[PDB]
Amino acid sequence: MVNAIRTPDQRFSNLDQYPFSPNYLDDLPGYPGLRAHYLDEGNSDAEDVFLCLHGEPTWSYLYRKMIPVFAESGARVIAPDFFGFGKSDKPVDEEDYTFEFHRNFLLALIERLDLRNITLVVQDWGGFLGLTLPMADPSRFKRLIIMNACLMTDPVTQPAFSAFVTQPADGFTAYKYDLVTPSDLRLDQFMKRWAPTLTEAEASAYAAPFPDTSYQAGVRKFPKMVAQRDQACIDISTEAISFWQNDWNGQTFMAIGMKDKLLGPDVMYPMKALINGCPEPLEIADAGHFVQEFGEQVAREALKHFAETE
Repeated sequence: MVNAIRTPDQRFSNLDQYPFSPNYLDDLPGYPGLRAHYLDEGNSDAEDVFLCLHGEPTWSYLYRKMIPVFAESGARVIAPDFFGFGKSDKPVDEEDYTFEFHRNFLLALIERLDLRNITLVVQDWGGFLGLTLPMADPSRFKRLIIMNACLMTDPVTQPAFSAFVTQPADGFTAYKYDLVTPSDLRLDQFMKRWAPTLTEAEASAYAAPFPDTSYQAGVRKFPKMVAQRDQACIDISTEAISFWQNDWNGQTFMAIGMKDKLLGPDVMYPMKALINGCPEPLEIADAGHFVQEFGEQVAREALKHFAETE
């Protein structure tokens, strides 16, 4: 029912280091006629399940270095693409994209696949949305691996989760400007700017999902949602703080990309205090916003920390 377009499959012909088979879902409750892509790697009947959520403006490709490490530890890996990203259908209207549009999609995915013993792996929007999921069904979640992210609550409740929007000028201000203003937005270039270590092939893999601007409605709406938080988003995110502080009783691992001008130390330490039982954060000096690009390290250390308490 919701007007959407689909990226030609040929756009993903030569993906660098992405040998993962596609899986799709078009029968989701509340999303009729919308096909959703997701990766399901590792033992299908595995007990532990890593749920890797991507942010703005990437896709499951972002976890390409972490998936193998998780799979080889004997776990199942689910890395879905949000509507408007990767190989999932992309609604053409920005107004179709809301906080609950993406959040309800995650809940639908979880129930449809009946995922349990989940180790939530989040970052950026994967965290903004992902961190509000456990409180809706606590029994399905076991662990959490958090990288540069927080909760989209109001400024009074947590000034740290709003301060980065305005300052500094070369932080989120420069980020959002690069995404919502160009007539001809080239994500391969944006990524090389915000992830200086990407190779030419890896950068193009982030542009692959979008042939032209009409495919980028979800990409233009995400940054706007961080700056303009609607009531549902504030109430939901504010209620999540209470979950992480008093109700959370699972293992947690935190990694911070120190060179991140958006969600670095300024945001992560206040986040660590809110998460009950959150241990000392692994600081990755050379890492920026897209911490997953230095993902093999994070994955190994996380499994190490978790394994020690198994």
